[PDB]
Amino acid sequence: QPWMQGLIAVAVFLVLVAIAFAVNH
Amino acid sequence: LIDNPADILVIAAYFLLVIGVGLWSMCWWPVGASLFASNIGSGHFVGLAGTGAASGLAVAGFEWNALFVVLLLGWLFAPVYLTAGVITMPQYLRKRFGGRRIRLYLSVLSLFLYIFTKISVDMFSGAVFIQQALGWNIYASVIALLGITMIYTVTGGLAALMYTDTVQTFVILGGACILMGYAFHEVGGYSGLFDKYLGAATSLTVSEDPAVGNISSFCYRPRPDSYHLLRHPVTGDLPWPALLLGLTIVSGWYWCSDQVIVQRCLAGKSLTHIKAGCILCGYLKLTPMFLMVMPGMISRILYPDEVACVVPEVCRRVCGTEVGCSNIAYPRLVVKLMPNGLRGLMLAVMLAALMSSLASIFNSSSTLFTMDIYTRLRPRAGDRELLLVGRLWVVFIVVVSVAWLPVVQAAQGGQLFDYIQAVSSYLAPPVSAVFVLALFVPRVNEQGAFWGLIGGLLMGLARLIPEFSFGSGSCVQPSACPAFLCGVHYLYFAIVLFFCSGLLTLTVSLCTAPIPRKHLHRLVFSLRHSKEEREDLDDPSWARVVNLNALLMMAVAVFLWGFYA
Repeated sequence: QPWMQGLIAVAVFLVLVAIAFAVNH
Repeated sequence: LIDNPADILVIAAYFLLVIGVGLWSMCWWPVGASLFASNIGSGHFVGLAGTGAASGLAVAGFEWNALFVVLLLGWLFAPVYLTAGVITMPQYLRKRFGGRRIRLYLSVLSLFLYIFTKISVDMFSGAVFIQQALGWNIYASVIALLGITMIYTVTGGLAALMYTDTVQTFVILGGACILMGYAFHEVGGYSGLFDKYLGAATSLTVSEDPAVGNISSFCYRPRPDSYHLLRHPVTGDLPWPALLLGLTIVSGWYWCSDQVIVQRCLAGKSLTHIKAGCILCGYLKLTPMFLMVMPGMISRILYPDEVACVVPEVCRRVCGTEVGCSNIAYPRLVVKLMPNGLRGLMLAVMLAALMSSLASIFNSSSTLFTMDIYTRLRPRAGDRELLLVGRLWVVFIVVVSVAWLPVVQAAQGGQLFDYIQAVSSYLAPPVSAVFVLALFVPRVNEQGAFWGLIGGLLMGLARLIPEFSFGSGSCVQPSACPAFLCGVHYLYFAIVLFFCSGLLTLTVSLCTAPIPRKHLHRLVFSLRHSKEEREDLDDPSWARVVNLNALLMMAVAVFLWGFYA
């Protein structure tokens, strides 16, 4: 389904943003 | 089919009110609205709708990568256009590099791109809108458009554009929303559109020219990958490795080097309000999919014989050109679907926007030419001479743009958006690479940057000139252009041109010594904050709120990207 791919992408980018914030910290 | 009292009356009323507003002057919301006003242009409408009708959904990835490039401007390039005290990109380049060769080349390039990607595009889009309404010829349509543009400029509308631009951005968006609703209702809705598009094709696909003969299914059938933004990376309408990467370059050049947006952006109280305006512009830059791209698909569904024309003769009779009627999708939608009353209002607001943009571009081009080319070729100047030169230049660009309408019409298989992006990508990536290198690496010298810019210009002309000389065409009559030169998607050529210009700039700059730091203070991104003077070359919680809003915007953008992947 398409909303599954949308949620997968959202989760992936949220994880990447959290990783970037941790690197900043 | 607008010749009914309901239509002419509203158009006349709208133009009269616009003139009166212009004549009267003779006697977070704003920043984002102004930022999006460029994408609200009717040229953008026509290009996006036509590309959607021709190919599918991928053309919206352009707009959403522009969202991600606006969240690059606000946080990376605006802060440097504020730490350097500079306003426009050419001004930053002059301040950082010095001299005048770079600025003169940038002025000439800006004039060329104004004539090609903006003036000619707006003239052609207005001509298409008028032809699809009054059934006129392209030359008559552009003549009428130019006349109304003259009325606009002389009634003083360009002196009251405040009250005719940022509130016309709500009439061309209410009309866009209403037309999207009407198109979806006519096609059965969201699910109806997505069920029907793939099965919409022309019925007249034989042609009587012996050379053309029978036409293959590949051309009059909608692309199998029409519902996916991620087209094949090699055989695709929008190779996704380019739609993402090779566009971030061109879109960065636009939103970071286009004087209109650069100054509209720097017109913010603080950097935390420029960021908010950019955020709102991004959210509003996600709308063009549903407002223009998918309505173009509905146009192809409802009018296949016209929009999906594949036969050269039928295409000449409908479009006016034998390549294809892709770029009449939105005009057909507007002139057919919407009611007889509001159709006139929609057409009037579209033409008013086109002619306002044309007037603004003419004024900007005249100012640029007079103050950057003739001002140097004749330092004596003189107000009378400058005014005469400006008017003569307006005449010259009008003539050249009118002589370019056939090329705009037949460019990139009749796809206006593809033409715009090809012309951009063939000339922008060089200046984009030079600007990025100047921002980041301080080793760049003035003569090295100029040589890189001119080399990129030459090697991009080596692809722009032959492409237009040999034509582009469609499957039915593919152009006799060299494969190695024409097959590569213009965005892949955009990346190649960017990297070649960067390599050339590095090669030239590495030959000589770097410019000292006294001329780099508060100019390089890595040396913005230094608290030292230069020799020249001639919050606590609001910031967190803005950052979180930017994160929400990126989350929504990636959600939509995955949904339509």
